[PDB]
Amino acid sequence: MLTIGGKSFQSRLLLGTGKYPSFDIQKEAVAVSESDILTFAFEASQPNFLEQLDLSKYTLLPNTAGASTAEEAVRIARLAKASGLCDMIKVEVIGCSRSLLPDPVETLKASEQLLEEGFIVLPYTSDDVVLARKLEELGVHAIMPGASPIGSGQGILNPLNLSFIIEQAKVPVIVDAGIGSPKDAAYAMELGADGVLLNTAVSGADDPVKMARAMKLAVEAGRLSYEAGRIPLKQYG
Amino acid sequence: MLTIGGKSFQSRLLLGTGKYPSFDIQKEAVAVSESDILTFAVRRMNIFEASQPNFLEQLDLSKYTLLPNTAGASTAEEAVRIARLAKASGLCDMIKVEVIGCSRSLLPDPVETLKASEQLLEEGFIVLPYTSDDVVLARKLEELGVHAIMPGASPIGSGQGILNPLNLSFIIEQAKVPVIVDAGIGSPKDAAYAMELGADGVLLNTAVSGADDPVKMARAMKLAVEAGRLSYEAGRIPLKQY
Amino acid sequence: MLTIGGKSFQSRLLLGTGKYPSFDIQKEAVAVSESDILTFAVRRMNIFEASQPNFLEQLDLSKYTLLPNTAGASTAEEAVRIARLAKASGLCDMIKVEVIGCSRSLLPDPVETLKASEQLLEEGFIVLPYTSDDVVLARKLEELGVHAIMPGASPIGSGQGILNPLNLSFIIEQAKVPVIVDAGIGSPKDAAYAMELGADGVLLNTAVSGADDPVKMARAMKLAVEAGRLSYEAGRIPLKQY
Amino acid sequence: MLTIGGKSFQSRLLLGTGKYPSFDIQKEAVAVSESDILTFAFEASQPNFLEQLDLSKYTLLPNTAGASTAEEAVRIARLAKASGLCDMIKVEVIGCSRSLLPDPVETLKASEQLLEEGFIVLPYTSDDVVLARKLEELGVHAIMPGASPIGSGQGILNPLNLSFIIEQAKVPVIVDAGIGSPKDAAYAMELGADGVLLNTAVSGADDPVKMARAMKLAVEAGRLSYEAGRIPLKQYG
Amino acid sequence: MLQLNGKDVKWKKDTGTIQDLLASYQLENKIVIVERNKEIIGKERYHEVELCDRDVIEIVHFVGG
Amino acid sequence: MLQLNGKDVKWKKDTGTIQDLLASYQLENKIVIVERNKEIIGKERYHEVELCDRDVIEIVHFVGG
Amino acid sequence: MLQLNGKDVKWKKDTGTIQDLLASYQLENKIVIVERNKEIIGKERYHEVELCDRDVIEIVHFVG
Amino acid sequence: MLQLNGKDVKWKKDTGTIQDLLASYQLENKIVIVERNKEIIGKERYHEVELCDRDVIEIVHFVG
Repeated sequence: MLTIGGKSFQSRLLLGTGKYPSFDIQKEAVAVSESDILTFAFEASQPNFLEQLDLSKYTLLPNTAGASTAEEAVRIARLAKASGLCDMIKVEVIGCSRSLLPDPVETLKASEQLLEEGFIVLPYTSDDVVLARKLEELGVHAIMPGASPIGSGQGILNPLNLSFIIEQAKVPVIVDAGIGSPKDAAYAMELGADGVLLNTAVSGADDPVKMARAMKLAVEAGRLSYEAGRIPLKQYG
Repeated sequence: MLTIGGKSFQSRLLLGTGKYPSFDIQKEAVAVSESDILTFAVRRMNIFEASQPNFLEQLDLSKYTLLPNTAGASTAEEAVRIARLAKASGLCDMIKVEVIGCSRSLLPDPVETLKASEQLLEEGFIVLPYTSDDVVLARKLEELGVHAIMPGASPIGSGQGILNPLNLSFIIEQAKVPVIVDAGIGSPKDAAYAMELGADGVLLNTAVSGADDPVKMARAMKLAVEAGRLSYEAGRIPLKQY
Repeated sequence: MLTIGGKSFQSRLLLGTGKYPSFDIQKEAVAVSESDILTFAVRRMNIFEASQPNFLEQLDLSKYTLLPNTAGASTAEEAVRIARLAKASGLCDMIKVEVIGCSRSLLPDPVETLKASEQLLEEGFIVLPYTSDDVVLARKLEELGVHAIMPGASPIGSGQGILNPLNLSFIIEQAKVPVIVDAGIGSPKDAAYAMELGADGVLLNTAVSGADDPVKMARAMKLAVEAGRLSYEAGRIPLKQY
Repeated sequence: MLTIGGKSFQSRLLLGTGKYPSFDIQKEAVAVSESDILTFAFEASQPNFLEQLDLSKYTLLPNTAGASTAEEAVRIARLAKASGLCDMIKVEVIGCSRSLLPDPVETLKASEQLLEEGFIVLPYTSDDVVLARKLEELGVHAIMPGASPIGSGQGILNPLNLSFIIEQAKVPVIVDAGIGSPKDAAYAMELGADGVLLNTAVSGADDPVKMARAMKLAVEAGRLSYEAGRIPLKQYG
Repeated sequence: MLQLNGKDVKWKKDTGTIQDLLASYQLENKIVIVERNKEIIGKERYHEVELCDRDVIEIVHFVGG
Repeated sequence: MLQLNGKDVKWKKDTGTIQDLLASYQLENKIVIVERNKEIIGKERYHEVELCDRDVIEIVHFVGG
Repeated sequence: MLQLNGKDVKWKKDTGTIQDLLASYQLENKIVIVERNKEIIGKERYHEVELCDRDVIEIVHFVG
Repeated sequence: MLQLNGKDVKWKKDTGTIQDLLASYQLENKIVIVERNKEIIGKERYHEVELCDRDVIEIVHFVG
């Protein structure tokens, strides 16, 4: 199975929790997903989804979502363990106002000092074939390259680069950032991905419930192709 | 609910039966696919040779609808003589009209497919042309009163996926009988994608046939189709530009 | 040396004349393109209106070969009546056979283009069909004894470049008269690419027409074509896989 | 014009000198290119091309080609200025035996310490939108992202990513690594590139002479499109 | 009384020739193709083919493609 | 003397029926379609259509596509 | 009298702990995280950590 | 007696400079770069820099 930091999960789908149209839908989409692993990030009373939720059956994936500095990030990480519900981090250094793409220096730097204080680290990175390696070359128990930019579902804008990532790494690889439909989810697994993390496609779907189920199938299908066989691209003279 | 010629099919996936490594895997891949509708070809029965198993003779006919095809006919007349034969079988009403025009590409001859289509219609067939994906041509076949339009994604057994979404989309968008995408499909990737452009269904052979673990793959395509169709009804996030 | 109907053209680029921002730029873009061969259309002369400039009436005819087309004909008969008219002009021998079949896509009707092609051949035209890129269909047009095959890259004025190399390549590879790629081309990118799959030449209109600096672009395509053709004869490094 | 470190060059084509079939051809391809700017990297007598060459009309672009460490690289750089013919560096940290792709940490680190001792630096990088910025954010007078891996002419495997690079940077951008034909050369310029550096396509052509001329046109054509206008991709419902 | 490019125009006088007609509409110095009752008319025959008055002309020309 | 799927086979006896024929070649328990002088023969008529001996059969069946 | 979330504010009856502080704000039962003097303060230490009245507490919630 | 390019080697007549060293190898006119004691040594200093006989010189050429 997919196994990260020595615990395993039968679903190679990781689903996010941001920006759904309603709790009634987020709640439903999450079940229909069959996910285990979900990422999280004075006023007036409202429900909070995490405290309407059994905490045995899932495996929480906090992120550092809102930091620019590996400083600002290190806090959201230690701020996490203060709750004492989590024991796994997603490293996310948004640096570009326009694209929301990982910052190679802070994402790397931050990954080092979280790894000292016994954290389970899986960073968000690019597709610099090497930048994968580098992060992993300092004890990282899962490398998380991004297929496209975040908010826009453009899928794997570059296989090859990520197809390399797969061949060279010894821990698990999970594509996140920018999947748009199953078509994209399933493409990841076929080049050898161990899993797909995705928010926007589901949340923004206008039937996140359905689209949840569809992604849930997609990852499987994809993983089964790779699982064995696959017709070669046929050439002609 | 995929519905061709007034009959409905709960599985949007149509699976072919050609060129599997053994019958014991073709039988098993077909089950796992959950298909209804499987396509067969018509060759001369091998009379003077020796007792050789036949897959449809195995086939539990109560679980499948047959979709005989024209593969082998190089002209329309040939194509018809095969549809006439398949129908005398008493076991099938639909016909997949297939006039391969190019021996290297295996891409259909448009004028022949048009010709055998309109004959077969006169003869009361549920006619589903295998076509190229020339947009105007799809429409033309449609205007014959064909029961499904069935454009290739890329060439047959040439596992290239959807090579021209833009055309397939013109085809989907103008259609008034269902568009089953057939021919090309290499990965679930592709099957899925076809569904996500609103193809009415997918017919596929080689990608399971030749996947060297065909059952594992058949499951895989079973799901890719479901996956696509679902994230088609769901409506999905656009592509942000910059 | 691009050679169509027994006459040769030193410029592999054919340029259209429709829809430029002003005559003073169309005249200048045409020069800069270094074209020989420019396509025109046939409409009714605007008799009862008022004295309005005409581009061919400007045109220094000593520098250009004309390639009238069929644009406007929705059926073959219409298409022919235009080729007959263009020829009575005394100024052109070639004919671009264009039967747009879809008002939204502007993709050609295959059965009409086939029909008007074989008529015009009987009537002694140098006939260059605008076709879709259905591979078998290209061959069919060719078997008529057409003088060039002219597949679209993507739809007209729909600046999408080569959407299906694979087909264009089947077309290039089987051809026995020259394949001018026309329709689609958005960037020099595209023009170049067509040449690099061994297209015999490129015809293009909108990408210069509507490039909002048309002259600058015309130069640009002039070069992209040269660039492609050259890195076609040169032979080029393959794509390493891994 | 294209202007790097305060000197300008009328050709936005930079051509490499590696792996031609013969000197007689390399010599000819280089002229036919119209390049200005060419990159360079006990036995028995043979000609050396650089010392059969006038050194006024060109602008030499040494690279650190053979280093794994920014250490090993720093030398090939200072080893350069010892010849006293050059005054411009290409930063190149090959790290992957399989792809030959830039090493984000050494390529960056090395770029800093070459920039102290008054070097003109233009590094080879990826297409990590940010990794461009980062390199440039420490005084780099031209950023050199790679369209594909090196030896294999796969062209711009990702616009968007590099199309971003263009929008965000203030110095010049030159695509190198992996161009295959004019088609690819010209695509670069259209998204706003200031130039293309390329070896393999020309050297390996089997008519490097012709292919030299073709690239020479391509870059121009490409640059002219962008120069003004360009038909939008037409949409349909 | 003619059918000129589909409009029904009154033609000035009793007799006439394809040339006379192009003249009156100022098309003598313009490339145009003329058809008369579905018959295409070569320029070298204008002066010569007679306007059997009350009948069918289409005047036509090249325009940008 | 028959033309069976293109080969010219000798047919054992004086008279016969499409059924007799399938029997002798062991095809009685197999889905096949039979045509006789370009005429397609429905299974419910075998026992009944007579082998006007010296004449043309094609035996045919479904096979994988 | 404590630094509180962007504002400057009063604290009634002097002696007190963090547990108390969330009592006056209506989120004793809810979800929260709280930081006294750029040092993070957690759920399990709620009775035990006393306000040295004048200091910096940053309270947060989980939002989309 | 000097370190020379992977090998250990003799140097005839004791007193000498770098200029001299390239004289015995046949590349006095060619293209070369040379490094004495992990310190780089250039063209313009050729007469002026004397061999302290026992030490490390790395000579290089420009190759494709």
